[PDB]
Amino acid sequence: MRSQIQSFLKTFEVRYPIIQAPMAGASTLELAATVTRLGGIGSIPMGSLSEKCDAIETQLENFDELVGDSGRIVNLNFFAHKEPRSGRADVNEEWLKKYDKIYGKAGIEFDKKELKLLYPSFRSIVDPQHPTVRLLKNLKPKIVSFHFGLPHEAVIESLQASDIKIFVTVTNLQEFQQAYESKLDGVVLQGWEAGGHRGNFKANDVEDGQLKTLDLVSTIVDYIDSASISNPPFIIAAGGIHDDESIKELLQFNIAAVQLGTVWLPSSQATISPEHLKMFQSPKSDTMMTAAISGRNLRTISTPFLRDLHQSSPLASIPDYPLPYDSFKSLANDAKQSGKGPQYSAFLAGSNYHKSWKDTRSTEEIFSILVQDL
Ligand SMILES: Cc1cc2nc3c(=O)[nH]c(=O)nc-3n(C[C@H](O)[C@H](O)[C@H](O)COP(=O)(O)O)c2cc1C
Repeated sequence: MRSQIQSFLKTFEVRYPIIQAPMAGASTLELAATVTRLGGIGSIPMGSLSEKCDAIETQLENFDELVGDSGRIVNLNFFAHKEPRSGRADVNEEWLKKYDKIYGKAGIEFDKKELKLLYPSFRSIVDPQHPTVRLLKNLKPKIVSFHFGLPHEAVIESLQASDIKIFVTVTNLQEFQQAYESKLDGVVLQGWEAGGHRGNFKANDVEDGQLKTLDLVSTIVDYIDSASISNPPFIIAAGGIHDDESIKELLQFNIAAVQLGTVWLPSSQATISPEHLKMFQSPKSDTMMTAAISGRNLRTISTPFLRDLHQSSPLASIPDYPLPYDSFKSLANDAKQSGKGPQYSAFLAGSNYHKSWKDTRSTEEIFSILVQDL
């Protein structure tokens, strides 16, 4: 296929084919505004905000104040997973007992009586008249992206009628075809290497092919060429992309742009713990993919506690996402407070985090290093 770079730059009014990945709990408004100012596209993780439309608007307005204008060259990102299933009282209760014991072994008092739901899914917005949909249509960000699946097509179509470009993470060719059939404007091809949660549509799918970002891009682009598909969405690659070499290799597939998460995590505009940062500076451990933290497969740097949590948790025993994240977050908090701290924390990062420290904490320097040849 022909290179999509120029079309992407013109459509989004940007200089460089670079998207800073939305990262719940790690990216900030400041990081996003800075990357948009530098000439890429900043992103705001709003996955928890589907029924909090005031927060959507406030955050966007604070971003506009940081950028200096209301151009809204931004990606607003939401979660569209399946909601946790009813009928799971047995599994859920056993998971609480599990955590009771974890607290006991940590020597932390345990109070928790139920796994609470941290946030709903955008998939539960079935009505195009819902206030969140009306709001996004009014706000007109350049992009609204979805992770974990798609909301109903009536909702997609309504957002598109306001000029917003809609993106979805895909992890395999069948997911790409789903996105094509639903007339998405963009797909983010997420490799197995990617840090944070994997955006496969079936949670923890046992048959996931685990394609590396290069392999996924090659598969998708070959399908487009071979089958003669004439109007493909923008193709964005994400997962393990850490330097100008990595970028160029993927751009040679004639895709639109790259989306990078982990490389920003050392910036002083990101919010990671001193222990997480130390891991970038002196990498000792590999990463691993686990569903035992949140209920859905995510990639983190490996630690003794996270390996324990992972191996102790047969898939059939893990409550649906995001129910285990409530137990995990409450532990990490309770640990932090009662003065144990980060042995119990997560360290989200992709499998090239060990090549991602560039001896700077400056977003601008990191950005310059990435875009040198563009
Ligand atoms: C700390 C962290 C948090 C993340 N949170 C989200 C999120 O809130 N929404 C989302 O769509 N993707 C999220 N992701 C995934 C990124 O969109 C992207 O797929 C990933 O960063 C790409 O791989 P890389 O980290 O190796 O660059 C997150 C990734 C990381 C590392």
